Amino acid sequence: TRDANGTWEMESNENFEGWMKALDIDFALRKIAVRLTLTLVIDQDGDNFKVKCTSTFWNYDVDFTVGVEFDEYTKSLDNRHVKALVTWEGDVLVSVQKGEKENRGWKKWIEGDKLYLELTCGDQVCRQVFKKK
Ligand SMILES: *C/C=C/c1ccc2c(c1)C(C)(C)c1cc(N(CC)CC)ccc1-2
Repeated sequence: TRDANGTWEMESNENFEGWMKALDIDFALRKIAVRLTLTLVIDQDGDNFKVKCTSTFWNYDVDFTVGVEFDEYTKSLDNRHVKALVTWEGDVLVSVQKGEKENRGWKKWIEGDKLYLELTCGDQVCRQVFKKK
């Protein structure tokens, strides 16, 4: 339940639009984002993670070390400066992004070959499920 390595293909994605709207993403761009196939590629070695989300028009790449706060600029998303921190809460991988938005971050539950991802911003939660390819 703690190994997130691999290429992860989307199976479900609920309230993607509400989460993007909470981040203030342009309405026009949200309507395209909702159509795009998203692939999550994770390289995990000890505390070190390299995460890459890919689609036809936008990528989102982040590298981090568990337990080490990092300055982050969401240049390809909402373009904000946040102080990010990723930690283990049991077998749940938890990101908090401190900044303008409240309740901002994500949580990842790895259950064998399924990855459950909950992205939060403000009062919005988007729930995604991926399957390991
Ligand atoms: C463990 C997963 C964390 C994480 C961080 C950022 C993003 C994601 C996952 C994705 C794959 C859900 C994602 C998608 C997008 N785009 C839509 C607006 C497509 C590139 C941005 C950021 C993240």
